[PDB]
Amino acid sequence: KPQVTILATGGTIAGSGESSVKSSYSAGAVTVDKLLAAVPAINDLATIKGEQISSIGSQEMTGKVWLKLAKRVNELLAQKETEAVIITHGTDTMEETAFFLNLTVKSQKPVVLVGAMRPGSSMSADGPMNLYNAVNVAINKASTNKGVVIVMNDEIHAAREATKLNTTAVNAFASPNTGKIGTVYYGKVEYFTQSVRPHTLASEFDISKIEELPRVDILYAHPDDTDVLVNAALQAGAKGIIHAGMGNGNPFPLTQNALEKAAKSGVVVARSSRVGSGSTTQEAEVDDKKLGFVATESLNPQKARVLLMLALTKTSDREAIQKIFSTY
Amino acid sequence: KPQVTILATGGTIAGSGESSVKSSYSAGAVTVDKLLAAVPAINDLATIKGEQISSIGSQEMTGKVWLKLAKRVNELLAQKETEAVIITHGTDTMEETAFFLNLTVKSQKPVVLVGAMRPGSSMSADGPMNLYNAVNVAINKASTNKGVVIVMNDEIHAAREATKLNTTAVNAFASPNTGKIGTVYYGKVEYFTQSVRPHTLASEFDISKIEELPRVDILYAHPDDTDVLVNAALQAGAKGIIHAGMGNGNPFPLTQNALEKAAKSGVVVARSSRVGSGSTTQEAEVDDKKLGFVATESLNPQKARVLLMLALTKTSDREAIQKIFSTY
Amino acid sequence: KPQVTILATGGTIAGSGESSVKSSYSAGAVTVDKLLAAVPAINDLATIKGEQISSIGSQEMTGKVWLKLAKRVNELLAQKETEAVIITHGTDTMEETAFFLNLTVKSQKPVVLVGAMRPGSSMSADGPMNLYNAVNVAINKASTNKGVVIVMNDEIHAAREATKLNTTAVNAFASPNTGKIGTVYYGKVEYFTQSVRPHTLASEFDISKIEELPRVDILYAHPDDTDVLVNAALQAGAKGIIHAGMGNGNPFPLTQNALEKAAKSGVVVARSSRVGSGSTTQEAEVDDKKLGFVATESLNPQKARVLLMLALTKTSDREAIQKIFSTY
Amino acid sequence: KPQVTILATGGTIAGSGESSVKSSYSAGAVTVDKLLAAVPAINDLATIKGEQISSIGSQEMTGKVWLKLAKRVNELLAQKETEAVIITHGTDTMEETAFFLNLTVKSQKPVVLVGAMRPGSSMSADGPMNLYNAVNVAINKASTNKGVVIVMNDEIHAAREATKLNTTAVNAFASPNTGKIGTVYYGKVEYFTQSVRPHTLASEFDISKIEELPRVDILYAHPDDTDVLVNAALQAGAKGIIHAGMGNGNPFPLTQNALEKAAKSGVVVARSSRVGSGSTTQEAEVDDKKLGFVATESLNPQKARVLLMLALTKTSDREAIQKIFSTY
Ligand SMILES: N[C@@H](CC(=O)O)C(=O)O
Ligand SMILES: N[C@@H](CC(=O)O)C(=O)O
Ligand SMILES: N[C@@H](CC(=O)O)C(=O)O
Ligand SMILES: N[C@@H](CC(=O)O)C(=O)O
Repeated sequence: KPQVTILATGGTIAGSGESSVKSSYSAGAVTVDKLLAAVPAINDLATIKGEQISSIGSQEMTGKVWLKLAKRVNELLAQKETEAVIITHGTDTMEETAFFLNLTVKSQKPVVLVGAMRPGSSMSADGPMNLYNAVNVAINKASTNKGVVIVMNDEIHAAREATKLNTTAVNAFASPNTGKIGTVYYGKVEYFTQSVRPHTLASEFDISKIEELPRVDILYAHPDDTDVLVNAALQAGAKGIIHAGMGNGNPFPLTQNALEKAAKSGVVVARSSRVGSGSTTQEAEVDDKKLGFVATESLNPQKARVLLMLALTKTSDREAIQKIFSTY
Repeated sequence: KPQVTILATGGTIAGSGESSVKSSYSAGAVTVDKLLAAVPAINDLATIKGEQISSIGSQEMTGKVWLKLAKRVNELLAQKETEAVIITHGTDTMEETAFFLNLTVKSQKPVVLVGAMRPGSSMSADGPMNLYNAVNVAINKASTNKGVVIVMNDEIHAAREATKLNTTAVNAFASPNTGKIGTVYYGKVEYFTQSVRPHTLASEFDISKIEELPRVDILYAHPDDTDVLVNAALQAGAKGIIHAGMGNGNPFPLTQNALEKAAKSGVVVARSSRVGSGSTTQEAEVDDKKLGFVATESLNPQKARVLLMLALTKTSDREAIQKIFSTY
Repeated sequence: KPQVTILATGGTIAGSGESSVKSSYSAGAVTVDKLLAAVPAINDLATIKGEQISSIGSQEMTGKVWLKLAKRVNELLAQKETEAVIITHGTDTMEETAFFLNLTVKSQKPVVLVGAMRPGSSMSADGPMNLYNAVNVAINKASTNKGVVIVMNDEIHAAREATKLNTTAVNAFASPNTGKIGTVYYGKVEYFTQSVRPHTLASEFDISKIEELPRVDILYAHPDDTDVLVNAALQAGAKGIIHAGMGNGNPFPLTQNALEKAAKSGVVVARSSRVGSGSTTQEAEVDDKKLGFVATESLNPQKARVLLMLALTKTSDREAIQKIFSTY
Repeated sequence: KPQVTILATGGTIAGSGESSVKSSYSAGAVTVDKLLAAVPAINDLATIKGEQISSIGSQEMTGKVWLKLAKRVNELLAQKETEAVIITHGTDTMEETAFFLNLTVKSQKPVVLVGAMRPGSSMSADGPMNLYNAVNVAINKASTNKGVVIVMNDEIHAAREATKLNTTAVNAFASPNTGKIGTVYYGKVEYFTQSVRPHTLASEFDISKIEELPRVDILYAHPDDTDVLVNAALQAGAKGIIHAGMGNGNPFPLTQNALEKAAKSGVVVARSSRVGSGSTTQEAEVDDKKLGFVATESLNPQKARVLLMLALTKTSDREAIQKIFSTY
């Protein structure tokens, strides 16, 4: 039987509420051991080792825990005996952790993130099936070299493309610019596409000696916008700013002016969008070259932040960072 | 023939680029008169009066223009001769303008917002058809008392529900929590649903004597989040803050602490979500009553901002504002 | 406590498989009584009476069972003590039964259909939450006069608009031409829109004296299509044919010829589409008036069949049936 | 400049209506030469040769034309000078043609299918931009070995996954089980994923010596279904039947009995679904091995028909055909 390690971080999958029919609960309340005992059929599939990396709601995730988790995954997958890793994780920021790992894990062995939109104490809790299916994906031969994936609601999503697109639904995960790469239905795994953007072994990023990640803020654009948040981010030592712009990455004028100043001072300014999907494109209404900005293209603000944080471990050059957004 | 007024504000619909096959352009470059001449068939449908309210990209919209526009629409619709108003507008913040008008226009006569994702100079420009269809919706008997609507890509969307969900696509408008209320296909108008949330005549808000709207900022949540933007918004005189939270409206703990302080100081803190769709609910992981926050429920951050701005014209009470978010 | 009757028909909600982690199962295997005992919290909400109408997979539904079910619902809702009815039903044809009831139930009291995409024996079975939520929708004051609704996956869908759009997903139900009318999240019910198309009390149809429904066949269009299936449907006594056409209701020429003959012989031919969404429109590429056909507009083939079956209980006139498709 | 051949077959892209503001038109009314002259900017990109293969609405497509087209594409791509082929085609059955070519074209050079939902005579006609973008995709270096693609509405869809999902919308194309593999925005081409199912050079099918394809019918399932259409298809010499079943490929019992007889007589019976998306799976409610049926898995009925037609050129064995549906 293949050997897999499950790394637990917390989340609603390890969550608990007082009533099976009320929505109120606490995430990251249940230990890995207790979680794995709820789904005994996984032991028929693999030899499982569990480990507790953290016990938090993913809304409390930090770069420190990301670094810890990436180093540990890399350690585990370097072992001959370990065929894959599964990470149990809150859904709120699962897309950030997955995207981070997709660019920092140096292996072609599967890494699967899995969560739940309902706590295990809930009626019709989704976690048990999601976990069963994640183990099936982790051990499947076709899961090699697919990059880091999210397995939720019978779907396999590529880390670069995945996002949580709804606040409460069990089907909240989507890949709005592509779609899922595969399915897993009562454990039966099928892939239909793969990412052609570089990941994992092909990624230039390496965090093995990094203790702290660069600071990157995200700003939310709107009419009658301001300059005070740009200024506050600068004052707090931001090395990069993601601007979640109106439509195709458009800023309000006051804000644009403040961002132009930030970019002159050596803070990388990257244009994304608040809309939800599509590319924040070059050569539309904003002259990025003149203003000193990067266009994030087909990402979203929160994943663009992760990519910019990694870019900043190597460079702050505008062109070099544009190339990184145009590659990964 | 019915008489309709077209109020122009600018946008890509009145936009212009150097090449029909390149994506670069300037919004709000074409006058209303020139715009109406591109689509002569509208004169077969109605007697059209055009009026220039502004000439800007909608990313430059301000409350001052919203107020000017709302007062002018109310004036026009009070006239016996005027059957409807159409507003030509940039797509980037069309949803904010429409939502604002939906709560401030005191008439049951149709108000239709229309724009274009491609400028009129482009190959396969969408503006002409969108405008033709908007005039048909404006004059349709079933359009009465539907509230303010957006007409884009052969669809009719309710202002409360509509959002721009894609950066570039002609089909970027959606109503992710409901769906379109009707269709318009080569001028043929059909409605299938209507909003059951109060709007227009049934709205408690009145801006007739308002010259400036309260300041409301929006913050974008993520892992390793900060308190400095909350603090900067407070220091700039924010009367309300929309927090675009992780998943179902969840803040990072440092940020939560700063928001709790903001709310004690008398600044209304309203929880929305960065995810895109769904309700930011009460009684999930965040104890809104204990912390002093409002849950925005089934809105998004930019529309929640508009509602909170209107609410703040008369109250900063947490419970009264919750009731407003739970009603409109 | 409000009194509600649950009418069980079978389906995967009342289904059973040998293993909680295998996809294989039998629908309609579990009695109503056993089903209701799996979700004891419903008794806190209402006084429940259960009844067994049938015990089948919805793929075995027949017009006979529809008639039985509609007469029984009408009987129950005529009682002063009965506040609503819930029907437990297979998901495969739930949209047909719901649409049928939406046009034959003569009450404004709620009628809620509910099912499950996973049997109750499955890990992470959806039925229990779906049922809990359906009871909440049934007793909610705002559910009056909404027409017949489907409650699945925390969503409330209008019967006219709902369809099963995926083979296996718990979120398989959608309303592709509108969207859901409301939500129900751990029992909390909210409506955002309502249908403006006539239903229930406003429907002209009455099945109280009908023992058998007219025969209507559905044909699937494609390139290199044939005339032999039209001819076979005619020979078997079809009173109507739904043609699920290519794109916007387009037939292949051989088939068109056979359909033209059918329509001359007095068999109503109604044009729908195989695509999934949108209106099958008048005055596009097919000259319906010349050929003797009806355009089904914004329905799908299977719901168009139900509507045509009901239309045929009153008339076979082409114009009158066009008007019915243009109204309901 | 790269040399490309444009093969015209007809469709709404080569369509014409009497009015730019009315929906009525005739497809396949405009010659290739006239079509290419509407979009002169394509001559800046490539050296274009046009060729008229047919002049029809795609609803009139036949296997004879498919064969003619496939042989001609293979001929053209065998030429050293020809870098790609673009096929202008009606949208109604573009997905069938693309899928067929995806299994029969023995080259890695790009083949792009393109159409339009509005005729060139219409206001805001989509054809010009779609064609411009198709030429850019055809000449892009990353388009090699992606298989046959559909380019519509700024999107690039894999032939195996694409379908027309709406009757009238310019954005009617989708890939509901995956999503688009790339984008093309004012000619700028980007790929994000690729199919991992075998196509083109890797396909086992060869039609070079085929003059006529096997007959395969499609049936549309519903409640109170019949056996007469199965019987009529058998009597007309069907070699295969696609059954568009209820939910996850479920037949009505009378129909099932007739299909079981068809399969005993040596006619291949393949189970698909009427629902629109998802896999019609093995080992759910239907025992395919016992009954003698194939499960079509993640296709739809019209594409399953194409695959079964190709399969039938060499085998009618149930297990061999299952393996084909489970591979391609
Ligand atoms: N707040 C939770 C939500 C979930 O897991 O569904 C988390 O992200 O940890
Ligand atoms: N920036 C433009 C975008 C558009 O109209 O499509 C505007 O909103 O004015
Ligand atoms: N075949 C089942 C499927 C389900 O209920 O999910 C039925 O419709 O009865
Ligand atoms: N009936 C037309 C529809 C279109 O091209 O849009 C065709 O498929 O040829």
